[PDB]
Amino acid sequence: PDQLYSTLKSILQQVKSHQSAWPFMEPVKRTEAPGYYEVIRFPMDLKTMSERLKNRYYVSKKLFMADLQRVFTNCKEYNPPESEYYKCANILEKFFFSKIKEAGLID
Ligand SMILES: CN1Cc2ccccc2C1=O
Repeated sequence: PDQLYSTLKSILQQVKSHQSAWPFMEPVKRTEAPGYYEVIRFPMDLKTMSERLKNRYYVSKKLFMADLQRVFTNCKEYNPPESEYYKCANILEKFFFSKIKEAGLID
């Protein structure tokens, strides 16, 4: 209940503090990304996730992991594989899986 909240908040904070998190900190701007919102149907970012967390949306580990996973998969679908964004996604995704395992969210 509140142990879930505290674990998620800690995980989410560590992810947001990571050096490769900078591309994901806020919603993608239509302005900077031609045809993003036609192709990416469930956009996600770490600011929206902070809100969802604060709003007590993450009642299960699955809902949290789906959202954060979506951040990475959206990025990898949209961007070229050797783009800096794609590289950041995979670095931070590694970090993400490391932290969820460390906390026994993958039980
Ligand atoms: C994760 N991001 C951030 C961003 C900014 C501009 C264009 C694409 C992206 C993207 O996939």
